[PDB]
Amino acid sequence: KCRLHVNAVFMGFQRAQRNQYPNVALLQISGVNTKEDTPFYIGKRVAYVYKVNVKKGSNKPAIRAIFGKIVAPHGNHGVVKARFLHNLPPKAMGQNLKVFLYPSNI
Amino acid sequence: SAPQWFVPVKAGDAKVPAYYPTDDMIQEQKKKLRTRKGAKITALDKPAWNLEKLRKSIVPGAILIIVAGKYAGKKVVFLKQCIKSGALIVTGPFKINGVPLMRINQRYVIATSQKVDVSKVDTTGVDVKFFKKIAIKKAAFGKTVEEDFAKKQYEAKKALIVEKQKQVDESIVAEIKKVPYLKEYMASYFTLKNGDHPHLLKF
Amino acid sequence: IKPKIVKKYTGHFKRFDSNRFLRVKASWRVPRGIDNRLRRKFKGTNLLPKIGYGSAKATRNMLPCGLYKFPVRNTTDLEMIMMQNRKYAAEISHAVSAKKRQEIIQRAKILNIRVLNADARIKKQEVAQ
Amino acid sequence: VKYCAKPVNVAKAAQARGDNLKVHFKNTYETADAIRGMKVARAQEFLKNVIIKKEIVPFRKHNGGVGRKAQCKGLNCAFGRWPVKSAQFILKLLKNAVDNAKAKGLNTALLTVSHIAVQEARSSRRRLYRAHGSINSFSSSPCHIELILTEKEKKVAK
RNA sequence: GGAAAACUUAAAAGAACUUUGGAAAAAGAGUGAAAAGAGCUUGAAAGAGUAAUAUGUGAACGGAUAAUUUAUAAGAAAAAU
RNA sequence: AUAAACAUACUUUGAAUCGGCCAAGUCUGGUAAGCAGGACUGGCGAUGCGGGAUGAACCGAACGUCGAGAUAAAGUGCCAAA
RNA sequence: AAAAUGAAGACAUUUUAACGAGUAAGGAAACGAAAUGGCGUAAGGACAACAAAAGUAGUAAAGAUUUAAAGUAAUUUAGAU
Repeated sequence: KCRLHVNAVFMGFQRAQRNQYPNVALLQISGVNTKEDTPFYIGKRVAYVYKVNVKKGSNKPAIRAIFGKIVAPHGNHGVVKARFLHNLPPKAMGQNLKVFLYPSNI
Repeated sequence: SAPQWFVPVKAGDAKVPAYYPTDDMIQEQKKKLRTRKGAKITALDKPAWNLEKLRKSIVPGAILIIVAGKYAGKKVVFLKQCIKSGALIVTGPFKINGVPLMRINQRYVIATSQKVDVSKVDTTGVDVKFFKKIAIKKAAFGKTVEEDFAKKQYEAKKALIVEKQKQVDESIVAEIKKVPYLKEYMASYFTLKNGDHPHLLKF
Repeated sequence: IKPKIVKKYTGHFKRFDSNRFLRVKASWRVPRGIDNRLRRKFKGTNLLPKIGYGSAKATRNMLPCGLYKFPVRNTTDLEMIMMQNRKYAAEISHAVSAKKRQEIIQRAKILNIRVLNADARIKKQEVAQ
Repeated sequence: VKYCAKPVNVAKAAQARGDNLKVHFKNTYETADAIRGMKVARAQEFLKNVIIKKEIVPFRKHNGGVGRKAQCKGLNCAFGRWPVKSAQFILKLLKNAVDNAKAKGLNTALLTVSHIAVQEARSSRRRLYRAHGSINSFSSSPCHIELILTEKEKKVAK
């Protein structure tokens, strides 16, 4: 119908050389090449929507989502920190995450 | 009298102690769970204490883009804000967009630079009563079963009032057709094309 | 009214090397070895019980239902928590017969006291009934 | 000794068993593994071919030093043998169980080997005289064999 | 010099007749409150067998975090005037 | 001048211990040694954590269970956060 | 540690502040504001339905196998077989 989101790549969690903090996930929004273009996205919704091959004998949804918020910039290359309701699965590394346009501030 | 903790209950002729009151002097009580009182109902003109502060770009007659919800990507015209709920009362004129007279919170919309103005829209009704009258409610809990068919008959019985309050849309539709390419723009969907970076887009 | 019961660690503190050896049970024992990996708090294996893991004093020893536990062996035992039916809950002992369990259950309903073994040692009313 | 499993329908099944059978458990564990699920009208034919060395019994689990054979192609097992003593003992339990189905009134042509299990029995020790005045153990490996044949029919689940 | 080894049931009522088998035994049948069936009160761990389910490129196992599957598991009251 | 009241002064009873090792804007014997022995201090022993790829001693800093934030040594082509 | 209250509540009271690494080693019991706090095995003396039939038990004890709950832990508790 229409595209109302910008794809972001789940690069990985906030980490160090030999540590990992899955509370915060790092995202690379498409088209953001510097930390000065991040102020717009600080606070926008982010959704990790995935597909699960459920059986017809069940009632669980076949398309489930985990939502979260962009909270702060991370580095000088337009990388952001996102905190979700549940920590992202490491199986979803490098997949696409929808960066919505709400909560709007215009 | 009985202690504050003592709530006597009936015994089905089971063994009871000598100190427990018998059934002939015990009257049962209904379990009470509702303590907090509901919201007060006031006049139809005074603004609610819990009223938002709309953005300065959101003014009556402007065109908004709905970027979330069922009508995501559609366009609407902001008439006025519901003083009893704080949510905008918009109409994406049904003859063009198909968006009915509905209520949306201001956080899910983008205020464009397009301005249709349109005064004398005759919004005398279309208040919190109207939105509470055309809302579809569930089947409660004690109303037997009444499955499926309860909701279907609701739409038919509330359809006529929905059309009746569409006297608001008659003025805007004529004004919308005045601006060239505006009727096509309003009737279409808002989409993010290639090179459309949201931090670069301006409305 | 019921507060949020918060536990700082929901897992189990298993004895070191219990997974590898079956003679070593899973009940926790502090390692006293002079070269033990766990007792020196190596990265990866530094999980030992501490007083800091203790739960909040307000919500300690509290069942998920929101009440504490009070074992009962007869009907007269229930009379010690009739004033505190909103704070305690009856828990019939594991040796109480089925005949005595009904008398405790019937009286508990009369005294408005919850019972955590309300469906315990019941008769065969699951099949052919 | 009791049976590991009971039949779904007793009237559609027949049983036979043997206790403290003087046959190697490791060899019989593979013969009973090969004939599991095949019809009794076919197992009696497979067992005879093992006796005359025309069909292999793959040694899937106890394959230490067992030699490769030409009949072990397609079974995902490169090793096999022809245990004769183990096959004959099963051939006598199959005859006993089948003759019980006739007594019940069951139809032989529909019977399959639904359940067959081998368990470790109690060993009997002997003396093996070694060098430097040592004596070791010379112990048998008996086993219990249980068998349950059921009438195979198609099931339905609406 | 110098051991090991206790226990069926209340009562042997210690299966007893048929079919298969050379026989031992097996399947029925019966006794008993219950096979507790004599290698007999209960029957743990080590080791196996069967069934169900799941996983896989030079070890295996454990911990933190999520996803999937399964299981557990929170309710019958009810607004303004 | 500064600091010090859970300060200060202790009394009694007693455990373990006296195989040590390392660094150095230090020294003596030795050609020299990851050799042998000393003065002052700080460490390992008794000690995990972040960094130096890996390391008992080096650098930062010493640890009740966590949430969020600025930081330390040191890093910002990929493994690897920048 | 200091203030407040104190015959019995209860969670070993209320408030404030600082503190919490560790081998050998020490901190026996009791001590109301308690001079560390506790879990477990067996045996002995008492207590255990307060109206004269007073802990549980053939309407199923102890033991065993598991499923869940409480405790930082030692462990305890309950369901099913």
